Amino acid sequence: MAMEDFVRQCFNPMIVELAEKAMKEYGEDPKIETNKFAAICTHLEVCFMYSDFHFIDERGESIIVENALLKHRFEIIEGRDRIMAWTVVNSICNTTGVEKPKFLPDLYDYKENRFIEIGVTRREVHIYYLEKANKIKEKTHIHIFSFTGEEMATKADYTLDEESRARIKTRLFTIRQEMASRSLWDSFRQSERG
Ligand SMILES: O=C(O)/C(O)=C/C(=O)C1(Cc2ccc(Cl)cc2)CCN(CC2CCCCC2)CC1
Ligand SMILES: [Mn+2]
Ligand SMILES: [Mn+2]
Repeated sequence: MAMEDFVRQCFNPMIVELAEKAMKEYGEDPKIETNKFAAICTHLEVCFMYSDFHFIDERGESIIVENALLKHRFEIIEGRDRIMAWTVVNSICNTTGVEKPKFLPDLYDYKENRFIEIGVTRREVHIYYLEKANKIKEKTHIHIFSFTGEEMATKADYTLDEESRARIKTRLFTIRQEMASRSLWDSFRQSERG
């Protein structure tokens, strides 16, 4: 199996289409930078999984419920074009009064009233965390996940319940096991760069 076919069989076609456009528009070919194609899809998938099933009930408390339900706990900013991402961020700042970040985050959490930056790493978790805290310098909460099961989050506050975190980590565990059984893991593990 080529990594390219792996990606197209592993991820939802919606994630794949978004990832393909992002690479071409930035001048990269998903048929050439295949590990980067798989990394883009993975990060996107985790941002969507992170918002999945989370709403805010009548008490303003966080509920899980698995479109038709309109009180979402997170606004998804990743995946949008920059015009619309900045439009959503401004409207959130306009209406909750949080500070406008200088870099685009991945999500807004309406319960804690903060932006969130998500990282998914195959290197030691401190690394992606540092790369991101360097640029945020910083009301933007950071949460990194790894393919080994470790996480690192600002002030050791993981935002989500244990079960949602275990679902993300299970998904990453499966993605690693299936790449490994096809001899793709080693190359993917080595390709991440700072
Ligand atoms: O690094 C992350 O984990 C992450 O979520 C990054 C981002 O959202 C991008 C912006 C960014 C840049 C710096 C920081 Cl600290 C935070 C966000 C980087 C390139 N992204 C687009 C990317 C798609 C593939 C081709 C190259 C550009 C979008 C904005
Ligand atoms: Mn992002
Ligand atoms: Mn991110």
